[PDB]
Amino acid sequence: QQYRLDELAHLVKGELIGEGSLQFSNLASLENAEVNHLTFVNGEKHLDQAKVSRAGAYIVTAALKEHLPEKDNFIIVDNPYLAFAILTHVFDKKISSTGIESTARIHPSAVISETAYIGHYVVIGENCVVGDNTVIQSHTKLDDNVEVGKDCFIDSYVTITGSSKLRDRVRIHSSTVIGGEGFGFAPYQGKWHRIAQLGSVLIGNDVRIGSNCSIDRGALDNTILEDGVIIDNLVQIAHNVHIGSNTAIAAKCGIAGSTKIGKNCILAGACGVAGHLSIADNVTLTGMSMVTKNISEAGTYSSGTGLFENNHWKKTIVRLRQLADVPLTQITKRLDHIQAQIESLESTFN
Amino acid sequence: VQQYRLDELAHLVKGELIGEGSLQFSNLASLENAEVNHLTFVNGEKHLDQAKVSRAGAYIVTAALKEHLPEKDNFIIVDNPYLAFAILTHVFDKKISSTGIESTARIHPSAVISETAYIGHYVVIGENCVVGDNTVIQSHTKLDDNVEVGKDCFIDSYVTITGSSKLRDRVRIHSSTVIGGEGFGFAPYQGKWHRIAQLGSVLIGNDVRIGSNCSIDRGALDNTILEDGVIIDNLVQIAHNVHIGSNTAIAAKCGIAGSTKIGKNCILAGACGVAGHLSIADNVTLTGMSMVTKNISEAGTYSSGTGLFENNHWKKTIVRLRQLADVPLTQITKRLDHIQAQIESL
Amino acid sequence: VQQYRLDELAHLVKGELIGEGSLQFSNLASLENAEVNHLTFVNGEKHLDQAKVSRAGAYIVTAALKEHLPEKDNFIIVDNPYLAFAILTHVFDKKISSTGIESTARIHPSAVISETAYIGHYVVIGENCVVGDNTVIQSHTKLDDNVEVGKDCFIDSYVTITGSSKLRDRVRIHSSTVIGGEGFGFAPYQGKWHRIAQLGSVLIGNDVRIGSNCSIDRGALDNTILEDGVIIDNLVQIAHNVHIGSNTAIAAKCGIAGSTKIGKNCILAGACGVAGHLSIADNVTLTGMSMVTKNISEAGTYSSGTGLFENNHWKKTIVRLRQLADVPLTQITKRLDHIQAQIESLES
Repeated sequence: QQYRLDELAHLVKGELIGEGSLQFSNLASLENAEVNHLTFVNGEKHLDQAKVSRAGAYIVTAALKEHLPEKDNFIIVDNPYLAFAILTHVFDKKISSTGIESTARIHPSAVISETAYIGHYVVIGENCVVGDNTVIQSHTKLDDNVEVGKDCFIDSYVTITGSSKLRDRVRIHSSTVIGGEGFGFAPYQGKWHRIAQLGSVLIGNDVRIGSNCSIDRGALDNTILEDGVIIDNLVQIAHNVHIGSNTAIAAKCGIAGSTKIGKNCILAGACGVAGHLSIADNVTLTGMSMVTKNISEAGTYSSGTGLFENNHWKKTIVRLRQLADVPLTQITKRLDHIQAQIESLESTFN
Repeated sequence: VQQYRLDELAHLVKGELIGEGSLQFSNLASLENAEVNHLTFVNGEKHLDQAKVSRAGAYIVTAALKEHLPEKDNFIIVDNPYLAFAILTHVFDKKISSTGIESTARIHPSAVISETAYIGHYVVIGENCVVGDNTVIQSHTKLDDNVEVGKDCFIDSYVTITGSSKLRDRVRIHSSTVIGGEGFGFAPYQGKWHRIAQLGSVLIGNDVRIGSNCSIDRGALDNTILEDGVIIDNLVQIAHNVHIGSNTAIAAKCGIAGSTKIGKNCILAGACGVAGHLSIADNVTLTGMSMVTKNISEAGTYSSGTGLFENNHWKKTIVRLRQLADVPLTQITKRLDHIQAQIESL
Repeated sequence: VQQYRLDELAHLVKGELIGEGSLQFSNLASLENAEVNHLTFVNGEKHLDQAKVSRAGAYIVTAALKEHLPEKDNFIIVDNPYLAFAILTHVFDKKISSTGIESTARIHPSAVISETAYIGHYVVIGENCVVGDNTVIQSHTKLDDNVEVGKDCFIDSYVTITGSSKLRDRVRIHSSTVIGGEGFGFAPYQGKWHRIAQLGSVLIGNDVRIGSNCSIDRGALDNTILEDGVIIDNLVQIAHNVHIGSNTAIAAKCGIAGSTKIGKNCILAGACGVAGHLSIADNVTLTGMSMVTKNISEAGTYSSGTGLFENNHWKKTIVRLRQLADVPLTQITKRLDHIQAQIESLES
């Protein structure tokens, strides 16, 4: 199946140039796009690859189009990237399948929409709810009192337990565990007394969660992910974590128990955040940041040493292992003082 | 929900009762959300303000902390509120009394399954496997040949236990974990890597917890060993032949490289990385995201990392780090010594 | 149950046999665990204690070490006992004997499965799928539409293969792993994120090993690529459009961000993070927890980290590190120089 240029321009409220009747199989990169492909050009950094590209038509900005005169077909928009983002869904493989496969094992007390798809070997517990147009891909399981709203996607090998409540348009990818028993252990006798985790999880609308994630239920109360939170693969959300709306959590972040992260935060890959902390709205964290105390104000925060060639690096960590011995500041202040008694004596004897 | 008299609850934790012991409670609950029919706890002076504002009917607290709750009537006095609470959470837990073998379970005729075990839908169990008394093996999970699971164990969905792994009693393993999988055994030669097949196993002791999306690899020949009481959080990597001593806790996202020994009662925070062929002594604590590349022979708390900087301050600091190597760092208390010596005479 | 003759075993390792070449063996085992029906080995003198008292029926050894084992009868003599062990592991490695398709599998009729393939219980296989000769697909796994697997592949349980990923030959994918799933594509607009559907796929080359609990995402456009001979340990993130060159090794807990290219024969230690849109040359080694945010264009060895400190010594060092920016460390020797200057230029 194919889509006409003008039909796509319309979807992104973008100005068409050339022939709109042109049909495309797909969107494609500037390098591998044939004439049956639409492509995008995100600022002048892509110009050269664009110029020599064999794509049929080009999503561009007005300024960029002028610099692309050997080409005939365009969609002109303010944000070429966002326009691209919109159009991908046109060409995304959609699931229209409906109903329940007979390999499935659902409790009779469950409410399952007529417009929902329940895949093969799916197991659904007591008083569960699955809303309109939601997909539950094969093998997945919903424990008792798990609710899932409408237009969700739940991929295979997903464990939803601890009575979790999922709102609408929630997308949960494979091998992810939602609302499993969190890491609650009380120290005694040099042994560890397990704590049975008795709260749940509340995931808001428009949340995406990657694969191989663990979003633990609350010890008491709730693990909450507000609306529009996005979470990449291999992330740990510990018990009673609360993530504010529209926050983005990159792959391999870990957030320890009882921790609050504000709205509109951006955490880069492999960040770690200790337990029982508060992180303000509009906080950004670059790669491999470890956070041990509250961040009380908006901004960008970092930790780490960056990359060094091996020899340089070794020289530097020795210099660090020496650093606590070397009185830095004191040395500088003793200089100032020596500078002072020089300054004076040079003018006093003059 | 079923209720309990406050005196029963105090007795179960061997605590002191203050208030009317015939008052019944329906649940535990947080300081924030607790209601008149709930029991809560306060652990440290840091939760006192919250407690003061709490609607909770009764307070698990400490003799000292009780002094600061004048407006509150009902107490259980204990040395450690956390533990007391820990003990009581199981009384209010949704307790799974189910037994039998689901109809969709494929079980080899040589497997021995206790009549008080539960086996979920779509479980697979190989030749010569033992499932012990009161053990729950949830749906879709598989137990390859020669795997053994002791008594009062819990194994969740999408779990793989292969490598003929043996599990003792009260073992708790969470969803989509792989136990006994082939470890990372590869030989370098002339710019190629050559796979070596791994032929040892996994031994898991009594009272071991392992979280979701964990990977506990089998040993190469000898074993990966987790001693009694080890607790492991989500997304942890335990390589081939790693040995972890009793009661050691491993927080989320740690990685232990192959053939590393970890002592008794160690504590590693989240996202630590410990290299291969290392020894770590009993009673070692590692703070979040710490890296270990050498043996640690003495007990204690260790740490790596810069701490957090605001980005712009951070950048200027790494400018300085990159410079550190070129500065004669230790030679300069010596040069200042020399400079002050030639003012001394002047 | 499965047995091999001593002499067959000596042949495989190009070894020389002392004792009876008709004796059969069930397994390889350690000196301490080994029984009469098991073969073991000795590398170096250290382990002759365990060897002497081992119940093993046969001993892969060197000719020098055999002399320190008088009470034993059956040996395979070789140059490197460990290397010989290594070869034989594959012989004793429990391989799926069965062949064909379990009745519980659900397969779209447009799939093409070899008769020598094993398709396990509760496997789901979508449209236009292919499964090559001798390939094992263990129970509970699914191949989504248009996915292909080559010959001699091992594909364990609870694996997702989607984004119509293409797998060449002798590919091993361990349990609970996700191949070709939707990458992390989000366009920022006025605070919110617009999800970007992910339209390309995954190309996995021959002799690739991928561990358990890994995520290798599909391409946004084009393909995420693992070139032939790449090995990846457990719990690793490979983002969209990542391209990993020939025979590169990626240790546990590594994360590689979107559209990064990694050269041939690179080695990455545990818990490395590589940022997006980067190139890393052939022959670059990264030590534990390395932080890459720029292209690495020369082969060599690179690194991040402070070193491990005792906690209190740690606290003292970071306090010092915190004040480092407010310190003209560069001018200190020229300040000491200058200070000693106007000391010398004072006397007259």
